[PDB]
Amino acid sequence: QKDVTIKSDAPDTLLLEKHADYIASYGSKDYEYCMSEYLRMSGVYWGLTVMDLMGQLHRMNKEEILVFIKSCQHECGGVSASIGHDPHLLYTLSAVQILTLYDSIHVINVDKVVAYVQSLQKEDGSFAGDIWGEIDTRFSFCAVATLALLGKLDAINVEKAIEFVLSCMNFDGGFGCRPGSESHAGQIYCCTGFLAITSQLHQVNSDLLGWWLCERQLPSGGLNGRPEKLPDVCYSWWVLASLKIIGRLHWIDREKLRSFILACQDEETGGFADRPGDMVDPFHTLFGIAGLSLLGEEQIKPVSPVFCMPEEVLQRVNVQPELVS
Amino acid sequence: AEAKRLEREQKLKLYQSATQAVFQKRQAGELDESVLELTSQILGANPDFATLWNCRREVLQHLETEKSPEESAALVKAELGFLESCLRVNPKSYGTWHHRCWLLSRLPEPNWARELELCARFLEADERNFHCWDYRRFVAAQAAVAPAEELAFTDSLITRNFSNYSSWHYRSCLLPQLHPQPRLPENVLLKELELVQNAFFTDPNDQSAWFYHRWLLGAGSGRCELSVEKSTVLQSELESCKELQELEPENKWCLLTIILLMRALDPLLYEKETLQYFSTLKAVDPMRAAYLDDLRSKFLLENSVLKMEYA
Ligand SMILES: CC(C)=CCC/C(C)=C/CC/C(C)=C/CC/C(C)=C/COP(=O)(O)OP(=O)(O)O
Ligand SMILES: [Ca+2]
Ligand SMILES: [Zn+2]
Repeated sequence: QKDVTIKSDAPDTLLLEKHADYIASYGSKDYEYCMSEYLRMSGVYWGLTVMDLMGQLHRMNKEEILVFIKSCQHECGGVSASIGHDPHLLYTLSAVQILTLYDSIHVINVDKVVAYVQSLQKEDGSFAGDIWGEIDTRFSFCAVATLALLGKLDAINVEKAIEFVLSCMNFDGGFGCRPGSESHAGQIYCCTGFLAITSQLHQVNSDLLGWWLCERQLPSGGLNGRPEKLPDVCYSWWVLASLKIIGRLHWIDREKLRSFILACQDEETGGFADRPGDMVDPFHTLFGIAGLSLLGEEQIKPVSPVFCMPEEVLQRVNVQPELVS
Repeated sequence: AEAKRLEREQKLKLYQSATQAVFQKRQAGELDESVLELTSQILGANPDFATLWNCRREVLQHLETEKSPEESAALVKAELGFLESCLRVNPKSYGTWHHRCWLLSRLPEPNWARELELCARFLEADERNFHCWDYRRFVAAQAAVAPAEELAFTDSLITRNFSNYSSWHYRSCLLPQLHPQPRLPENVLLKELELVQNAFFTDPNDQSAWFYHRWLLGAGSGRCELSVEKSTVLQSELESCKELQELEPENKWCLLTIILLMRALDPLLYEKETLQYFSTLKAVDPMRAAYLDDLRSKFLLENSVLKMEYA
């Protein structure tokens, strides 16, 4: 019932040129900009990844970004979102993803990153985001995705990490933040990504979870993150990537979702917003473009459903987890 | 346009200089109340500035060692008030809820009953706020609240109104705790089927009841070694869904559930009807046509295996 109504004049064409122009010019130089500096490293990752998927990575500033990244690695080995901010697993992953896109991993101290990640694992197998101890399956994913890209998944207690993630699996086939937490598409992406990386997708009930995920699709074509919520273009990534991992991507109406995603574009400014007619941002621009790639858009590079990076990049580093057939 | 633009240009400049001041003080090892004053000004509008919650914790830790017992107790009560004011403005910031957990976990005794009430309050505003449900489960475990009490909380909720998935999900975790095991016992399962059947007949829209019912259908041990009572209940549910199908012919949930009940009852005896219902369902829910074809294919193979088990 809760849903958007797409306008008859909503964009129905993919506007790559405008998106590339928008991201290439993002951060020049602004209130919400300023105000989101606490996530800058992830913001940089979102921008670089979407540009690379569109074949426009060259238009970004590699040299500047590599100096920024090195400046954000702390003595503990962890990486912060920005200079002067505190290290965290979120921005450690984002940094490693960026360096992988640029084939510049040894810009940072890899041994120390591995030690940092290792140190955040708890006795039950879970991971804290940082020294202050917040536990979330987001961080289980961040830890194993970071390690996988570095070729160091053996640094953590994998069986215990698996046990923890499976203890977050719910009655409906999905996954939440922590044991007992309600299922949410964002957490399902993290957990199915985790299970892909650790070769445990046989433990997912693909038919049950797949059904729960395809029921995210509302009459508008758009996807929400759990029942009775509004759709959001970023669920085009969270839901679709999960469905792809578990081999059930065809359970979505591809055409209606494509139409919804394109409607979220801003025809004047470029970029995508969470829903049609709202304010655009790099976060939603990445997830709209990546969702379209998962749906098979000709003009966009194929994207890894696990790592949200171009598949050609992961092929290069030889980390391509097997998905459910 | 201009006055609104100029206003946030003023906000920024002050947010920027306060942020600069905090970082300058921290580098200088000045872990003091002013710090606390500066960060309150920033975190008010921007609670997702995680590093600043870290700064507050470092200060509170430092001041613990330097201040008297009751100066320290005063500082924690002020922090609780600050946190609640922050949650009012943005009740979904991970950092804010975690800072509250960090704080309460340190206290040797905290008032857990008060925290459960805070949860009740935020849940009556947004009954789907998962941060708050996560915090409630934290408080419940800390206070050692028994599953039965939390089960009573969910009953009341599901009654008040719809909106609803978060409360059924919680029930799904509580029930196995009350009836623990290395499945639900049938007496429990039957009571749950009655409760959920009430819900989705009271509001056929009510997608959380249908999801939970699908789970209950599979959580039975372990049938068809169906008891006469469960056979009769399921058959009754089947006829009630058919009645609802008449009242609400655009309702896909009731159609899917009719298929699932027939499967639960006797897949081979209901093969004809099952196939008929698949066609009808696909017409009313075309976006799910591929899922429905795969589910039907699965059921057709199950049926071949049952037939070939003849004997
Ligand atoms: C490599 C990538 C892409 C990610 C790294 C791993 C992370 C950090 C994943 C985040 C997953 C997550 C928690 C997504 C949720 C985003 C979202 C739309 C949240 C909103 O949730 P609610 O609080 O339910 O708000 P709504 O009810 O309004 O949807
Ligand atoms: Ca360039
Ligand atoms: Zn979003």
